[PDB]
Amino acid sequence: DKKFHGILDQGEGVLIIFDEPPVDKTYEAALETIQNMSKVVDSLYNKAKKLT
Amino acid sequence: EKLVSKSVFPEQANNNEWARYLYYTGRIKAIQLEYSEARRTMTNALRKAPQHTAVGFKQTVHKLLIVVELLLGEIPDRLQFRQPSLKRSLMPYFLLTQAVRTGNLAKFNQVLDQFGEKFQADGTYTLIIRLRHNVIKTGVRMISLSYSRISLADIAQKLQLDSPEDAEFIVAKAIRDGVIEASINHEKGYVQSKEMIDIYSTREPQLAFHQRISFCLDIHNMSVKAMRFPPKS
Amino acid sequence: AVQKVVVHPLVLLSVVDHFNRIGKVGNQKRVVGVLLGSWQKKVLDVSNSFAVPFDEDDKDDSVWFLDHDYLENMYGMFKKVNARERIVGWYHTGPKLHKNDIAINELMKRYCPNSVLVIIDVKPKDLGLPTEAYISVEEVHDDGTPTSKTFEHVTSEIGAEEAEEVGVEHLLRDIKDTTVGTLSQRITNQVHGLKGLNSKLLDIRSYLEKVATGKLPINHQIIYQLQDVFNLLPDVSLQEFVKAFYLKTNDQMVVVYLASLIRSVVALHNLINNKIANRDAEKKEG
Amino acid sequence: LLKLFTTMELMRWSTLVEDYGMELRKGSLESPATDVFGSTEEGEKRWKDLKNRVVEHNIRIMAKYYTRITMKRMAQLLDLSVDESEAFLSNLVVNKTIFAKVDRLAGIINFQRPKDPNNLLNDWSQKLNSLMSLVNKTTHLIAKEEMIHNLQ
Amino acid sequence: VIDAFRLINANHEPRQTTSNLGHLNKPSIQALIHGLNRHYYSITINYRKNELEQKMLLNLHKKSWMEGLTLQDYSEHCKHNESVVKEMLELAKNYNKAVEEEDKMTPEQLAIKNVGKQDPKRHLEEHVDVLMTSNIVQCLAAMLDTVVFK
Amino acid sequence: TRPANHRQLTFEEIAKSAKITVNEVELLVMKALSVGLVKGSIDEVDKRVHMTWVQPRVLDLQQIKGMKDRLEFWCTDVKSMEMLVEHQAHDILT
Repeated sequence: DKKFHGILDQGEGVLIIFDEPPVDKTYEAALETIQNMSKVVDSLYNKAKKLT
Repeated sequence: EKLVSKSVFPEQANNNEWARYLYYTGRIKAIQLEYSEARRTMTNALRKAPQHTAVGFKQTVHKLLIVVELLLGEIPDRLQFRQPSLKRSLMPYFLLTQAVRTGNLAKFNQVLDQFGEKFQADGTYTLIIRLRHNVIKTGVRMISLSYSRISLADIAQKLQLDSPEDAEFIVAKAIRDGVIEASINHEKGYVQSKEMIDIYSTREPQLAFHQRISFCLDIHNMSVKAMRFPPKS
Repeated sequence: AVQKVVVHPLVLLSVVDHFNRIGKVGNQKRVVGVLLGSWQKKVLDVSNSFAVPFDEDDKDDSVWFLDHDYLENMYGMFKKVNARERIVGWYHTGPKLHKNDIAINELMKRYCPNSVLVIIDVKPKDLGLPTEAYISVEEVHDDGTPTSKTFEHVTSEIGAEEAEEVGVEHLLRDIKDTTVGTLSQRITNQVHGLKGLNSKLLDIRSYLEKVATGKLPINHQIIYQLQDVFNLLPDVSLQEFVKAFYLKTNDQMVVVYLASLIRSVVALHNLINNKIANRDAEKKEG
Repeated sequence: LLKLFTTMELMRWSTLVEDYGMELRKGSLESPATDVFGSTEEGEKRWKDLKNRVVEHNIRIMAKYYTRITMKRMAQLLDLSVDESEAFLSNLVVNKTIFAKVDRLAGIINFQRPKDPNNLLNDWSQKLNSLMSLVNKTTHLIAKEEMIHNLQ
Repeated sequence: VIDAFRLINANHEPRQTTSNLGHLNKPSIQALIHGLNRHYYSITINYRKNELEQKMLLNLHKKSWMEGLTLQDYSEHCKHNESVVKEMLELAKNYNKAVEEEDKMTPEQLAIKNVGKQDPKRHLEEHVDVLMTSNIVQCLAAMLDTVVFK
Repeated sequence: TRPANHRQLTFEEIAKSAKITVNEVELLVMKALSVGLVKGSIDEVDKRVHMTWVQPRVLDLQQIKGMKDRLEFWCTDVKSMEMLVEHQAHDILT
């Protein structure tokens, strides 16, 4: 349920506790921008039909 | 091969010519034992082929790609096997991939005997014959992908082989070939898979991004030089 | 204690004019004068200045003369013309500190207790600011024992009002090159910074050569500061530092790559539009 | 006693009780004692609180100096059992007085926070800036020395 | 805006022309209305300078050397990069929307289309320029420091 | 004495040098840090001390000459990088 950041190590009977920055928030924005510009390039492909 | 090695293909060539050249070079490298380069070049060829037309070229490149991927020991994606254009043509190769995945020499021989003539017609019978004997490579790849440390007896049991000596020899061959990143240890008798290195901390991302940055800058420069202002004519 | 000294461009140009006129008169090497200004809670502001008669013997560092009667009269007139400016310090164009400077500062402290000296090099053979600010302070030693009056550095910068900025920009039609982009971010820094660092290190090397050969005696404080510098010099082969450097570089190159992709798509859009326009124009003309 | 508690060095409860144990508790006729540490239950509680203060001071000092220590050594230096030292450190960490991480399996107490790449690069940049400032100051001192010793 | 003047007596031409230097200024309408070339005449202003004046004027804007090599807090740098990329995402959405137009637009309507409305292409170009400058400068400064300081 | 790049002493070495048992090394180093002679940290788990700064001391002329040589190396590196940047970016900065 993500109450605390940690992981269990069975067999050894341990509980590891760590702090994590799971996401960058820059890579995600870059990926979304890449998708949006893929759509833009698709629109450019459509517009280039007038050249033909 | 000699002509390809000694001649430098023009970089400012049409995408169709690039597709043809990539297909032929991949064919040559696949007939020789350069499966990795063949797969790379032929993926590039299929990528560069025209989107709508060139149906036959797409079928040919797809068949060769299926065979070379099977030889390398991977599993081709199933999406290409249901496209309306490449549906009926690739059925024998679909069955071949099925047999390779669920490795069974009975099924493989049945498929080969049935569609023997079409493989000859399409130009992949010899490669399929090679696959028929290097099939186990796929099983070893799946075992390496799944298990972090397995015993040679267990590998023999999973690969339906004879005494673990044959399994050890096969695994050593694969490791030398580079199919699997693992090390054998007979003082205990198990194969241990190597660790996964942190690729980001390495300089590799810098190299990839530099390549792509240079490509984008070249695209912009050439797209600005392509401009024409004609009123002074 | 002063945290910063702001010297307006009019002060610098007035210093240059004073130097030029006294030089045209002849037989002089350094010029001296007063720095009228104002205080802004530990951030000084030097706005105006006026010349003051001054002479010195080139051999004796104890025969110098400054006309404080003229200083007082001209200060009275400048106050009558602009009340908000009060004496703040003195300036001299000598390339480097002279030995009479502490005495002159003691004289000027009777007009400004917190007097600030500003040396303006009117012939700068270097790459950097033309103003150096010093404040007189008592120095207590541990082995040097007698407490002497030494000059302590204070950060100095150049600022301007709106009229002064307008005038300077108008007059700067000598060599104008703004190029605020990567070009200026490469010339105003990087190259300039490395050249200045090389100059400072060369000065330190010259002093160390003189000390080692025996022209100058040893200064334990300078040697200690050099030890601290060489200790601060970091190590760049540590695995942790290398890994962090690679991580940050990868992030920066990600952003750069995305920007370049945007640029390429915009260029393609422009090419398509231009080709459409040219084809349409040719069709219409036909 | 004030100097002992202000100096940043380890102190021992046994040594404190030996030296100041009687002066601050029973007192002497020349300097009478105070009700701070009397024989009543209030005084007993205050004595226990002083012991806890000594332990906290020791932990703070061994956190100012020390990147990693073992639990056995921390107990040996605090004059308490391993369990008691662990409880004390855990209470301090929970109350947020000091930063510590206990690796019970290895018995290690880590006093250094995680180092982000941003933090490492910022430290390197700060070192470079300090180096440049020191170079400038050294140049100023050199100029002063040359002025003083060069004219003659 | 500065000019120099002198008067004309009650007389003919006020001055003699032995060159083109005088007739290069195109006197302003306001000065002509208020009496230029009728009660007074202008004189060209020139800004001859000496070497030291030139050098000081050029040196005014020069910054300290350490400022050039000084880096920039990496937390702040990353935050700025993140903010600009997040903005570029929405700008890319709007750019996709705008590209679909420009075909259903009158040749005159296009000019007034960008009046009171954001221009995704222009903003994307500006953001690209700022990001490229900042990141290139930071990387180059980092490498230069890495070598210079041991 | 130890070079700047290692500057990572060990408990046994300190004990041998100062003629004290390994146990008192921690207290000795802590007293040094408290007084302000040296700056660093103590890692009991690995039994090491990471010294990052020792107090300045008076140096003789041979050591001054060594400092001069180190400055020579540093200045050579600075000049090399300045020349590299100038040559490579002459196109944008003329």
